[PDB]
Amino acid sequence: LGAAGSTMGAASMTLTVQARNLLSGKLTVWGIKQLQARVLAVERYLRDQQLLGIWGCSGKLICCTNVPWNSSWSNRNLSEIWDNMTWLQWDKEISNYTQIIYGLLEESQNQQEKNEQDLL
Amino acid sequence: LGAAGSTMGAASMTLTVQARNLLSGKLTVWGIKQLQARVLAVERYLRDQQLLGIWGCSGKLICCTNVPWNSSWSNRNLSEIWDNMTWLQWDKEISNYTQIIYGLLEESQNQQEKNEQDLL
Amino acid sequence: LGAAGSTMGAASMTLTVQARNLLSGKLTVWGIKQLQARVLAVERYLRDQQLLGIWGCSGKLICCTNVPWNSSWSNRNLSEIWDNMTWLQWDKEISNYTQIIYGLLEESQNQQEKNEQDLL
Amino acid sequence: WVTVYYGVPVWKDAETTLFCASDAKHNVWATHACVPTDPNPQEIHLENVTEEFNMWKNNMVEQMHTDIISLWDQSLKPCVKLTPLCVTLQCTNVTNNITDDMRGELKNCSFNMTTELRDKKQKVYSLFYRLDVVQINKEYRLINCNTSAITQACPKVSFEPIPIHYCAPAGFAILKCKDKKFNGTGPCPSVSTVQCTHGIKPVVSTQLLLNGSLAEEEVMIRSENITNNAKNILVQFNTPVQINCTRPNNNTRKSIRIGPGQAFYATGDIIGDIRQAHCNVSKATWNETLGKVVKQLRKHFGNNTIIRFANSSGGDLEVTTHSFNCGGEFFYCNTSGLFNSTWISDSITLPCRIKQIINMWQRIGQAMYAPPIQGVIRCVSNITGLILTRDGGSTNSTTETFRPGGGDMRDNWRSELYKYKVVKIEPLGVAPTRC
Amino acid sequence: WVTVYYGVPVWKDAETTLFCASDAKHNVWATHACVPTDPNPQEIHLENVTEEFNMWKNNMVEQMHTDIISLWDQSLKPCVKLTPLCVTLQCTNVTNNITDDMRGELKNCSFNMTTELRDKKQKVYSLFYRLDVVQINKEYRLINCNTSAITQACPKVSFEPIPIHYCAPAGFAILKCKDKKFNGTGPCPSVSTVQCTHGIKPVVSTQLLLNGSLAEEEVMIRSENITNNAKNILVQFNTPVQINCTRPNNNTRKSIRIGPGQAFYATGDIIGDIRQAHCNVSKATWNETLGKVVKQLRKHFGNNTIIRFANSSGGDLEVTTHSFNCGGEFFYCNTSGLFNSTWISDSITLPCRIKQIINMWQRIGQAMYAPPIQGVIRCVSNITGLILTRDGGSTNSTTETFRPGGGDMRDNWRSELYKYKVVKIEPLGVAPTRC
Amino acid sequence: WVTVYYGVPVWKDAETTLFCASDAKHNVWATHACVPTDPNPQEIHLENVTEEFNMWKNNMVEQMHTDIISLWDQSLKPCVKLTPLCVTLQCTNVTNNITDDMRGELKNCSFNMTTELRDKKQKVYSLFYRLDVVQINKEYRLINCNTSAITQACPKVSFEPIPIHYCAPAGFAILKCKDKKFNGTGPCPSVSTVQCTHGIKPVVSTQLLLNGSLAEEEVMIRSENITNNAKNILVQFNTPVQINCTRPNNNTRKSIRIGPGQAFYATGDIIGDIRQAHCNVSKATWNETLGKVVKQLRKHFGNNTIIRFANSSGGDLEVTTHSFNCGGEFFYCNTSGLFNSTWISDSITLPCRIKQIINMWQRIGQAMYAPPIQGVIRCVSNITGLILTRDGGSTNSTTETFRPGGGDMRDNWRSELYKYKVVKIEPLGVAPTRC
Ligand SMILES: *[C@@H]1O[C@H](CO)[C@@H](O[C@@H]2O[C@H](CO)[C@@H](O[C@@H]3O[C@H](CO[C@H]4O[C@H](CO)[C@@H](O)[C@H](O)[C@@H]4O)[C@@H](O)[C@H](O[C@H]4O[C@H](CO)[C@@H](O)[C@H](O)[C@@H]4O[C@H]4O[C@H](CO)[C@@H](O)[C@H](O)[C@@H]4O[C@H]4O[C@H](CO)[C@@H](O)[C@H](O)[C@@H]4O)[C@@H]3O)[C@H](O)[C@H]2NC(C)=O)[C@H](O)[C@H]1NC(C)=O
Ligand SMILES: *[C@@H]1O[C@H](CO)[C@@H](O[C@@H]2O[C@H](CO)[C@@H](O[C@@H]3O[C@H](CO[C@H]4O[C@H](CO)[C@@H](O)[C@H](O)[C@@H]4O)[C@@H](O)[C@H](O[C@H]4O[C@H](CO)[C@@H](O)[C@H](O)[C@@H]4O[C@H]4O[C@H](CO)[C@@H](O)[C@H](O)[C@@H]4O)[C@@H]3O)[C@H](O)[C@H]2NC(C)=O)[C@H](O)[C@H]1NC(C)=O
Ligand SMILES: *[C@@H]1O[C@H](CO)[C@@H](O[C@@H]2O[C@H](CO)[C@@H](O[C@@H]3O[C@H](CO[C@H]4O[C@H](CO)[C@@H](O)[C@H](O)[C@@H]4O)[C@@H](O)[C@H](O[C@H]4O[C@H](CO)[C@@H](O)[C@H](O)[C@@H]4O[C@H]4O[C@H](CO)[C@@H](O)[C@H](O)[C@@H]4O)[C@@H]3O)[C@H](O)[C@H]2NC(C)=O)[C@H](O)[C@H]1NC(C)=O
Ligand SMILES: *[C@@H]1O[C@H](CO)[C@@H](O[C@@H]2O[C@H](CO)[C@@H](O[C@@H]3O[C@H](CO[C@H]4O[C@H](CO)[C@@H](O)[C@H](O)[C@@H]4O)[C@@H](O)[C@H](O[C@H]4O[C@H](CO)[C@@H](O)[C@H](O)[C@@H]4O[C@H]4O[C@H](CO)[C@@H](O)[C@H](O)[C@@H]4O)[C@@H]3O)[C@H](O)[C@H]2NC(C)=O)[C@H](O)[C@H]1NC(C)=O
Ligand SMILES: *[C@@H]1O[C@H](CO)[C@@H](O)[C@H](O)[C@H]1NC(C)=O
Ligand SMILES: *[C@@H]1O[C@H](CO)[C@@H](O)[C@H](O)[C@H]1NC(C)=O
Ligand SMILES: *[C@@H]1O[C@H](CO)[C@@H](O)[C@H](O)[C@H]1NC(C)=O
Ligand SMILES: *[C@@H]1O[C@H](CO)[C@@H](O)[C@H](O)[C@H]1NC(C)=O
Ligand SMILES: *[C@@H]1O[C@H](CO)[C@@H](O)[C@H](O)[C@H]1NC(C)=O
Ligand SMILES: *[C@@H]1O[C@H](CO)[C@@H](O)[C@H](O)[C@H]1NC(C)=O
Repeated sequence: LGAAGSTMGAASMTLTVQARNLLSGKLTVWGIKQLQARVLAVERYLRDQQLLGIWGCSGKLICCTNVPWNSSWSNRNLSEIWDNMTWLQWDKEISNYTQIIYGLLEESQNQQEKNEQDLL
Repeated sequence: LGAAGSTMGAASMTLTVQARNLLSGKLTVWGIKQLQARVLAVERYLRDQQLLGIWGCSGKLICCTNVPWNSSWSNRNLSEIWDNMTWLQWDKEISNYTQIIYGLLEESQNQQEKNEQDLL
Repeated sequence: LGAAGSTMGAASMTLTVQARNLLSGKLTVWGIKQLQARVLAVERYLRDQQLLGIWGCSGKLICCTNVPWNSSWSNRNLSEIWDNMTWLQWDKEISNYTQIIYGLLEESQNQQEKNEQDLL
Repeated sequence: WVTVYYGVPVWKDAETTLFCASDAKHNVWATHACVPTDPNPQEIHLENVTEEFNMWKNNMVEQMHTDIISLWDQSLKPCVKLTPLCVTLQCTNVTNNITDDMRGELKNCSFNMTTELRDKKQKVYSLFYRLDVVQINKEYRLINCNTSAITQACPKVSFEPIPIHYCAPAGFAILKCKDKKFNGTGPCPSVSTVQCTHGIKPVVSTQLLLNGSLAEEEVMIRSENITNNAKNILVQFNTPVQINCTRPNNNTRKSIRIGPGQAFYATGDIIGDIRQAHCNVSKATWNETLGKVVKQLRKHFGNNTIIRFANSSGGDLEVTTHSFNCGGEFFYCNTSGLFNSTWISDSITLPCRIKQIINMWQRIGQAMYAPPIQGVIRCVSNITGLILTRDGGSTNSTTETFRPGGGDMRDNWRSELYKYKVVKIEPLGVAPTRC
Repeated sequence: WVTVYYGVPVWKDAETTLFCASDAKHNVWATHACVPTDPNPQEIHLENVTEEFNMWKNNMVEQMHTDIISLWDQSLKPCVKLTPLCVTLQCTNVTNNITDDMRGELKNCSFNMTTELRDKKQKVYSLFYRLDVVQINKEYRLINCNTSAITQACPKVSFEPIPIHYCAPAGFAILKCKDKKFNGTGPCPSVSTVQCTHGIKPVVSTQLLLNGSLAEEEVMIRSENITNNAKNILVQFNTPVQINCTRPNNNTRKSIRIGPGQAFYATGDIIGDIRQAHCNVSKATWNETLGKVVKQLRKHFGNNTIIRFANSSGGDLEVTTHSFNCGGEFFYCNTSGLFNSTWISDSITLPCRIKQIINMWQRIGQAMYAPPIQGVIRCVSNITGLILTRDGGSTNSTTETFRPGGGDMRDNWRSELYKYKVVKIEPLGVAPTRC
Repeated sequence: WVTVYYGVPVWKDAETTLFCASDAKHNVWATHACVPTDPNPQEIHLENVTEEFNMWKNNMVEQMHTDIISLWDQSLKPCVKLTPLCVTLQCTNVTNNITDDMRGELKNCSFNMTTELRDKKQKVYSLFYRLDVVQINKEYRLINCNTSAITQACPKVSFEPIPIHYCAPAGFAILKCKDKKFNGTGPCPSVSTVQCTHGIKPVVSTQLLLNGSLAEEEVMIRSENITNNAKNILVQFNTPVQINCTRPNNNTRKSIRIGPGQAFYATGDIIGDIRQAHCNVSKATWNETLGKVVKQLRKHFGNNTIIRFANSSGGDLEVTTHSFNCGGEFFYCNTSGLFNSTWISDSITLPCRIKQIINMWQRIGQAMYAPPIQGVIRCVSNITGLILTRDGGSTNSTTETFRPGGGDMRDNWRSELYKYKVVKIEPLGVAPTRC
């Protein structure tokens, strides 16, 4: 985490670095913890990879979908949002729509890209 | 599992939902089970993801390859197979060719897409 | 491992076979080992999959990037290197540049493919 | 041409490890360690889907049994050993106020016990139930002393059954049979998918099934083979029968230090007078219910048959009596007052015995000592079913007799898990197309 | 339009399992099992980032406590039981060369002990400290014999604290507060990210905090609620105070076989004369330091107040004395010589007691017996802080009195972990754009 | 340009955890827990591949040793303790029918043993072998009673070696050396890859290696340093030698209850007469085989040398005798009848001793008591190799003497695992191209 307090725009050209350490890769006291620590890192990693799989990106870090931005979703200028404020600040307001956005990210893209390219 | 007894054709526009819950994401009685339960879910998930990796799809749910359909593989009309019968029913007959089909899915695509695009 | 002592050129048309068995997929003596054996296979598998994710390939086995080959990196003819010598032999000399190459594989591709396609 | 699909609804019979979930104190089933349940465990009905079940080949039963026994032993492990009680005992009868039947049932007995300082003994006494001692030729020894170590259950651990839900790991699912006449085997059209079963309380009993689920409409008769006298018949009622059990003696307990932080809970003196610790079964409800059981049994034997009931013919207390547990106390009630009469075409009281040294799960080794409870015990349970066996002999004419057989706790589980099977999901398959 | 980004610097408060790391013999904290530390644990300063901390709600403390107690019990598990020592003891005074104060402190005491062949006893004797025995009406028993089993620590296991680093699992991180005046709670502008904390030695003590970290500039006063007399005040010094402790008696030990590979280490005869086993605190440094403590306490009470010190008012030795451990020996020192005088506007010596039967972590059950050490013990420690409590009563005018209270080892941890919090990284989020 | 390939055949020396596999009762090696083996464990020959091996630095040996010792202790954990047998014993000689040599070998001995009721003792007797008792000044104690607790092996657990296969976790592989003259170290051109080793029976012995694999063509001589007298020389035969061992005494056993489910198996009376329990080695085969061993030893010393054999010079029974196990019985045979004569240019019988209290793995603590076997024991084994040491002194001229040294079970493993090494696969690499 080096992007820190830089703005979301600025914070984009460093996603690689943070991504790199997300996975990293008897019994008795400590041995138990080390085992579950390894299991947890794996479970969390995959928990998110499948989501980018479903929100058809896969070749991640940065990707775009076919969902329009809603005006209720903190409709503020791009000149502020993707230039003069940080992720953390953004997450604090946008997170209210997390499930809504995620449902749209999954289905709007899969309903229109899949099926259509199977016909074609 | 909501596609249930719908036909394979119908069952296509819901693959997202089933896929979503495939991964989901001390010691003593129960604690042991919970640990292996988590390990197993991960192992099964990856066991299949690598296969779609090899049968060059990755950006899964639905994908196509360069393998022709064999006439021995339940050659029945598409108007029945992908319209008026269920997966379960299909699996009961097509599964006899599982290894044959899988070997073809891996190599016919990798032999012709890879190498050819390395030359190009 | 069947490519064995075949040359790197020859060893290419078999990457599928080796890749297939990389993942494969109480307590007391033996039970402990079996559990960590499963955990380890998973951790190693993912440890590498994320790297091919970052070195934007994903649809792996064979892929190309936008990094030029350096003359310090065993500059020997392709007619030897990718025709008349084995991986093992190659790794013994090229490995001296592992971190250098890897850093370039990650960033040269992500800096130029991402951002550029976000503008476009 | 050949195309592949991933999230396809295809499953196969499978066996995996299922885990506990609970609604989230410190009882014997440690159901704190189970992780809280799903507030919205919505089933997915599978439209136009058939399925096949067999309760008599269902491995979910084996896991429930395995988990309970293992858990039982775990919970009793870090507790006081009673090895020092295996000494010659000097016993007499408790005769202060015998209420006729409890004549030889309670014994007043003394012994030389180990103290904190292992060079001096103390003379102590406690009360024992007749079933817990053996006379050695008025000298006695504890029953099972010659067979196994006796361990005192930790006094703070509750034995009240708490519903346990079994849940599948991701990639697996549990299918639930919704055919409300399902006899335990064969096809069950109309099935739903759940990630977790409903909660099942780990209630243990013999002869009469307590606090279980009820049949939806009719009393159900289920057996692996109804004509095989070696198999049990499980009967699931479609209505509860109330049973009220008590142990009226007002008890006291003594704490006797044996060693350095090691103490035994002795049954102390009894306050007031003595009672049989009987159970009440509503009379009309019980026999009316049996009339329903008979109506259904006839379907497999003939509508002109005679159904007779009789009591258990013999064997260990766990198979001759109604074994159950209330508050941690162990009861063995006489059910000969229930399994009687014949069908051709007010309150029942059951005397009971109390026993403190219990060999659970019908094992030879390992005995548990139930510490005394001082408060007067009262418990009300729902009889939800029966374990019956068909008798043998010539089984001639049209007359058959059923008895309250029992033993093997796996059947009690089986009676709740019969609606479920474990399957694995194989989210990958191919089909022909033109693309 | 809606686009998604992965490696975004977003984190939330979180609780996970942290694990041990060490710099990589066989001490009580088994820090061989911890995996070697990172030779280059470079922190990442987070530019333009604020954060909020609360040392009094920090779950890292609970894990450190849990791990230490569990680990302690693990290490002492495979050791010799001293149950056979709970016998009547015949004790007299050690009077060969009493140096005035050690008058009734050492007792010479004999007993009939179990031998390898369990049909013959041996007559043996050993020395005991007064605090380890109870007179029973000159017959004695070991203290806590009537309460718990006593286990001898394995003689080869070191009790020297080794720094332990806590590390986060991937997907998690630990944030470090760099505001060098942070009072333990609220916002801490200027935070850095680490995967691991610095090493913290698991030093256990009461009243005086030893061998911890120092405050960067000023003496820091920290409390959950400084006006709540039920809460402790932790004081972190910005300079060490030297404390020198000794146990001058030249000891010997005897090995008494009790059984088949089971042996007890008895305090043997003392060579030479007897001493109080006192501790020296540099006089000027100590009281100068208190002057600094007072200057800072005044900020919360008024600059016209009177700060007075007094000793602990009463309770168990762990809360009335300076409990600490040197070389495996357990000291209980009298700190009334330190907590004295009043602020308005050479060497101190503390007598101490030695005790071998220790109930650690203030539990009722489980006692550990510290085997004797023959070499003369000397240890030098850094006093790095205090545990103080504000007294009660009418607390009138401008005068307040503080005492060296203590107990509950979680506060010692808390004093080192206050700069850290655990967060989880959620590397996924969306933002608007036009693409 | 720079391109990357994944499934590349590149591996490095590596150390990981290997796991058990078996062909899938309840023996001491719990090989039910191992998961069934691969019906078709096809090796992959690596064409044009060289590799380097070192059997004397092979960590597979350390895991096999670690697993066996841990497993041994696990299997013997839940068993009857014999602590109560450490009492004064009153022993005499068994003189009913001594067959000359077995003069002082069997003792008839009585003692006062604990009973189910711990207030009364029983007078019992049993037979002991001379090697299991110590005379205390005809009073005796059990050997090792003064050193360690003695535990009775559970009577139902088999000690018959079952082949164990070691398997690599995915991402790892085991390479097998196919050079059929490999001397244990250095390059081994011609290597194949397997996921699992062949099965190795965990046979334990000293001096003579039993039931192992055979050399493909020649007798092989292997050592870390053949000129270092501190190192052992392992000899692998290219042909088996038959050895037939017996324990002819027809035994009985008594079961003596000690406590509440705790019982000891005592050697009971012997039916018929007494025998030495000797072993037969085919005479010609044995010495012919040594002639082959000599022919090969000469290659390292000179073709004009003298090779002499002598017996073990001294030490514990495990290094002076042929230690082995048949049916759970422990034999110590005298091999001085084998290691004899000199090479310049019918049946052998070995007397043996029987011992019941065994300290396995040459540890000081923990003794196991082998319960008696009633049936007459007969076993036939394959001698497959030798453990030899080169003697010292001036080692002058051309004459050298070898002795049947031994101890340290790791060498027996090493003798089977020498053909294998563990490597890790690193399926990722780059190479130049133009694309
Ligand atoms: C195991 O232990 C458990 C725990 O104790 C046992 O369960 C208990 O069983 C009891 C008996 O069945 C039961 O008691 C009944 O509760 C009913 C519920 O009433 C509730 O509402 C009223 C409203 O004010 C409250 O006051 C009351 O507290 C409750 O909240 C009552 O309605 C029942 O009363 C009837 O029976 C009693 C018996 O003595 C009569 O005295 C009473 O008058 C009622 O009977 C009249 O009505 C019936 C209706 O058909 C007529 O048939 C009957 O002849 C009576 O009618 C005549 O008389 C009345 C009055 O003179 C007159 O007006 C009318 O015109 C007629 O002349 C009764 O109180 C407990 O609640 C129950 N406890 C629990 C927790 O469930 C269990 O059974 C035990 N099991 C076994 C095997 O023993
Ligand atoms: C079939 O299903 C039924 C219905 O669920 C089930 O009946 C229930 O059985 C349990 C276990 O026997 C009963 O629980 C006990 O009830 C008594 C009665 O308390 C009443 O009054 C209090 C007043 O506040 C109410 O809160 C309560 O709801 C009742 O109205 C309690 O006293 C028991 O608690 C004590 O014992 C526990 C045992 O582990 C302790 O954990 C607990 O802390 C209490 O112990 C303390 O007090 C003791 C008094 O002597 C003392 O000795 C201890 O040392 C300690 O101080 C307990 O709650 C429950 O009430 C029954 N339900 C009903 C409706 O009656 C059947 O058992 C079940 N059948 C089968 C076969 O499983
Ligand atoms: C706050 O921080 C300080 C500074 O770190 C810390 O002080 C240190 O405490 C430890 C533990 O008490 C001290 O360690 C002991 O030191 C003695 C003295 O040895 C000196 O001379 C040798 C000569 O080569 C030097 O190497 C050494 O550095 C010293 O100069 C040692 O003798 C102790 O070792 C024995 O006891 C250990 C206990 O487990 C054994 O493991 C070890 O093998 C040794 O035992 C052997 O000898 C014994 C002699 O009688 C014998 O009885 C045993 O059976 C066995 O044979 C040990 O190293 C350390 O020196 C202190 N540091 C300083 C600078 O003095 C404070 O304790 C800490 N405060 C708190 C409260 O934690
Ligand atoms: C090198 O490799 C060789 C070859 O594999 C190996 O030899 C074998 O050693 C084992 C172990 O000593 C031998 O196994 C025993 O054989 C006896 C003889 O039984 C014969 O007759 C029966 C009749 O049906 C045949 O089935 C059988 O194959 C033989 O022909 C058996 O009696 C033994 O079984 C008893 O002891 C077991 C010990 O755990 C029990 O588990 C088992 O249940 C049996 O016990 C019961 O009977 C006992 C009789 O007194 C009674 O006391 C018990 O309480 C219980 O009731 C066992 O099978 C095997 O036969 C040998 N193989 C050959 C070809 O002879 C070498 O040992 C090996 N060398 C080394 C050093 O490892
Ligand atoms: C962007 O800034 C302009 C400046 O006047 C303002 O009018 C407009 O509404 C802003 N857009 C949003 C979404 O805030
Ligand atoms: C499809 O249906 C037509 C109808 O006549 C039939 O002739 C044809 O063979 C069918 N194809 C297959 C593959 O069954
Ligand atoms: C390739 O071979 C030619 C042959 O003369 C040589 O001149 C050239 O330098 C070689 N290239 C490399 C990179 O070795
Ligand atoms: C206690 O021991 C004495 C010893 O003589 C015996 O007389 C007495 O009966 C014993 N007491 C009991 C209750 O067994
Ligand atoms: C040992 O036992 C004897 C038995 O009479 C007793 O007199 C003696 O005092 C005991 N010794 C000790 C030290 O307790
Ligand atoms: C048993 O104890 C009595 C007590 O006097 C002793 O005489 C006898 O010899 C003991 N028996 C044995 C076999 O040790």
